[PDB]
Amino acid sequence: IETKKVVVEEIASKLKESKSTIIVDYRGLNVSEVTELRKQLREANVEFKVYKNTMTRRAVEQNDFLTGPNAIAFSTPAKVLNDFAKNHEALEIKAGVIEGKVSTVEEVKALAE
Amino acid sequence: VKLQIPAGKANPAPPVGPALGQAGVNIMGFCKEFNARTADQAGLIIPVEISVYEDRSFTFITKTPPAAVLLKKAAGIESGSGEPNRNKVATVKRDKVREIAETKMPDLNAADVEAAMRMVEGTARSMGIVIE
Amino acid sequence: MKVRPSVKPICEKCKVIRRKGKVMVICENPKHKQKQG
Amino acid sequence: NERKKNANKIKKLEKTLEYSENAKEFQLYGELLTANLYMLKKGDKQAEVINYESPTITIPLNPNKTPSENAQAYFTKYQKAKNSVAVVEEQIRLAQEEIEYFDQLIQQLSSASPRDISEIREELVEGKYLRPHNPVLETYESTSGLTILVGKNNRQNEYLTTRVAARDDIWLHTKDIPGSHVVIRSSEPDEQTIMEAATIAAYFSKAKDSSSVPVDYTKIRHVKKPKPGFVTYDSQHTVFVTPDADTVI
Amino acid sequence: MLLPKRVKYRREHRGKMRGRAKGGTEVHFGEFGIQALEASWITNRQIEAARIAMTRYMKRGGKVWIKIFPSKPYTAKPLEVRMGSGKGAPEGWVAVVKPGKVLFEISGVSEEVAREALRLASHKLPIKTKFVKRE
RNA sequence: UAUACGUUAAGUGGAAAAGGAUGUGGAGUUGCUUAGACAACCAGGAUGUUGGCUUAGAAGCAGCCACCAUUUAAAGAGUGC
RNA sequence: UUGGCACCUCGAUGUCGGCUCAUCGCAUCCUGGGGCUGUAGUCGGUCCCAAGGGUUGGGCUGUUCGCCCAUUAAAGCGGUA
Repeated sequence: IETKKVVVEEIASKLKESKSTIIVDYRGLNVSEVTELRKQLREANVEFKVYKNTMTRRAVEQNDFLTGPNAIAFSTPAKVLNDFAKNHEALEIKAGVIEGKVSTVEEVKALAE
Repeated sequence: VKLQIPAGKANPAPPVGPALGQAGVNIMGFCKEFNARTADQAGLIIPVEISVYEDRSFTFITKTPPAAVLLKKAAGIESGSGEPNRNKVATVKRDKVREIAETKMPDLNAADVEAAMRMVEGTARSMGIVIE
Repeated sequence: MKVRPSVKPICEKCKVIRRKGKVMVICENPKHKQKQG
Repeated sequence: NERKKNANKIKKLEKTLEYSENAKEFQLYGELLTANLYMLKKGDKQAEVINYESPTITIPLNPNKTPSENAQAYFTKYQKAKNSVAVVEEQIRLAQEEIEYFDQLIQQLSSASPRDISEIREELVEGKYLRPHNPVLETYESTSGLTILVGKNNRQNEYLTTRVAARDDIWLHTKDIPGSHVVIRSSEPDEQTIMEAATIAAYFSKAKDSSSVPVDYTKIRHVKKPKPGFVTYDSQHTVFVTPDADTVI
Repeated sequence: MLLPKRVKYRREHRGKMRGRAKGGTEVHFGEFGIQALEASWITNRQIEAARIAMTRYMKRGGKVWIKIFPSKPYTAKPLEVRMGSGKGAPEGWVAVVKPGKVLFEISGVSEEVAREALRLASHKLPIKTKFVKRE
């Protein structure tokens, strides 16, 4: 209970600390491809984590894209992300944000460019 | 398909012959190809993957030896514990832990040397080894 | 069938039900199929 | 009677063993079948098969069974023959241990005194072949004005070897099949005593008055206290020697 | 097959299993025990069956502490015999049991294992039982 | 063919046990639960590793021992086929 | 069934086996209909529903029972003093 409270707290913390973040689906891919992504972002020093939609929303307001499966990628990145996406092509790259400015799909693609 | 095969020994038939007789490819030419690549410590049980496309386009990949193999070469022993945590019978050195870590860093998931070491330490627990 | 008064499930997939006031057991494994009588 | 009986017993076992020895054939067959478990129909009688020297063997089958079933049956028969052979070999080991025990026993009884025969009787009653306290050793003179103790009884010999000396002391016995056990208290005297102990060893041995008997001298620290008096030895040297007279006293 | 070594009288009246037990109504040697809900006589063959059953289920498990002993003997005349002509000869040995009485205990072992073992034993016993634990 | 309140539905009533059961009724305790539970559906369910011993072979699953670490949101050195 | 108890019957309840005559139960031997199978098929095992009908002739023995020969779809178990 308070555990979930702490969780949403640190999520909002790392959120407000970052100034680039991306919001994607994790569905239709094996743990091997997942950990491939994880390793290439480990060497990229780009954080990547997995949370629930409800607590995620609570952290944001502490929007429409927040439903469904949702993992997140902090860069305090989009390059490696879109490269992985072009590779595998079973994903959603649904949203992003930068300096708190909500970034469109095309905009995160442009940062990937 | 995985195969645990010593390097210089290729075509010791009875394990490996069946491993590809279902595939129906040339067992022995493939075996001597495997030796040709694995001109290595004969007895080093290489994990070799093989992938055959339906038209008999076979391609195979040698890989790092197992943790148990490297640790038994380190301790110079034949077998792990028959009852680890009731009878530890083997031991090797933290330097060797570093060595095997740095060896098999390319294959593992753990980007961390120390986390790979923890993985090998769990292996050592499983096979009855202590560390020094 | 396995008619018997000591009717139970055997595996986890065995599913007890009641039918016509009688007790019965269902499973894909027909050897797990039971009934009281 | 008992020793002769045990010898004939193992003769029975050996000549019986020569008629059930089909283990390796079945092992190799199971190996080959598991190697060739993809060319094989269920219903077949035979299998022209190559050994992994590239002979070509024709293994029979059960035309009703699968090759898996057949190969597993070969492994089963290998397992069974292996088991029975292990049993017979254990019985062999038992009988041979007993025979050697009684052979040493008869050596002792040949080179015996009544004082040790009284102990041997109780030893055998303890072994339950029969039915119905510190004096252990006997000694005489030796080289270097020394005393060399011995015991014609297995039990007294063991008592002396264990409780009457240390580990670094030297035990002198036969370097051969069967003989007594004897030594001086902390036997570390000169080569004179080393060669004198060999005479006492060759006197009370499986072949008394045998002029080619080698004696084994070894540190008591390597005296193996593993039937009774099945004492192995290491840290040993050996010297060819011969029997002697009562001057050995 | 338990036995009293020595006894005053090889032949006793049978008795009456009225009321509840005096003592042994609660586990105190062990943790998880079983008690009765009826009254009956119990035999050395029954108790050893139950004992070996639970010990086979447990295979190393802790400690048991049976809480009884078949002190009582019971007679039985030979077969196809008229009445009278003395009391029958002894046959075996018996423990008498009231309800509320603990029979078997367990320690050193988890609750689920204990409950299953005691279930198995109850099915070897004639009477109705309950699973119990220490307070 | 009463009154009121409830129960049972088996013809129980109007024959009987061990034992078995999502039968129903009443009390009671307790875990989880709209910061979203149970079920269902979608997806994942991995790496050292085929944990090691034993075994001809035992590769999560004949059996003995252990049952750790990594990616980790999580995946058991493994629940059943 | 072997039995236990002595309740009717000692001013009489005739007792084994066999013949004739059948009759009832079903815990079914066959026939019928099914489930499961370590049920390939043919044959089977086991269990369930079913008592409609049928359920052999001889040798030995007083015999019942039983063994044997040859058949049969099968050669049922019992109650009725």
